[PDB]
Amino acid sequence: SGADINNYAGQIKSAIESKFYDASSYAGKTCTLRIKLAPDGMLLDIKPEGGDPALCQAALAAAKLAKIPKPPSQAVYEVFKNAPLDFKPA
Amino acid sequence: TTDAECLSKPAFDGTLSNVWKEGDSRYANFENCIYELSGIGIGYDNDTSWNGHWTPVRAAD
Repeated sequence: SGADINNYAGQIKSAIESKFYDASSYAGKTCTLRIKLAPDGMLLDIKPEGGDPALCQAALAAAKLAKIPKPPSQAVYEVFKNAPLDFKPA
Repeated sequence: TTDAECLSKPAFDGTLSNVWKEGDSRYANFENCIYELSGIGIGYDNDTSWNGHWTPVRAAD
């Protein structure tokens, strides 16, 4: 389901976005993370895979706090089980 | 289809595929143009598909 995948991604992004503070304070910085998702949308684990130490810390906090909903289905879950996240504020 | 034409196209939120990485940044082909990812982006399909904010930066190639 292509739209389900996109809409769920947008909900992950939306969820993290709202726990992500002073975004433009990091304009120019980059951080990339990897998550491990539970089937109910809880974060099992998150590891920073490079970038600006300060942005990365904020990103880590955002994600840990984010309230990611349950995937629309197991199919969509599988797609994002190990999703990489990019934080590149503008 | 020129750089100037691409820049004039609207940014959007959504998924592009066959995304590639130059330096710290990610790019993808769309509408004969190249778009760049900003914001918080979510990856999948082995990091070749990315959801987020895409902005046209230049023409293909």
